[PDB]
Amino acid sequence: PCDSRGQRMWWAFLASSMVTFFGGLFIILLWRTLKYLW
Amino acid sequence: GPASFLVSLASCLALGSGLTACRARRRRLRTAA
Repeated sequence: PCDSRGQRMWWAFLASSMVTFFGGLFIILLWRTLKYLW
Repeated sequence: GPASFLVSLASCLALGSGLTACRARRRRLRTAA
């Protein structure tokens, strides 16, 4: 069939990309702080 | 997202380590030959 879009769930892709980027940043910063604080 | 990125990173690291190990023993164990 056609007309398969009743509503929008655009947040899923945006949430995935943002969580990937921010988790990478947070884990890198945590590694840096742990190295700083031994 | 993060799981696939970690899987790709682990695969790349494993491939690099394996290739380096293979080349290392190919080169040293046959230095005289």
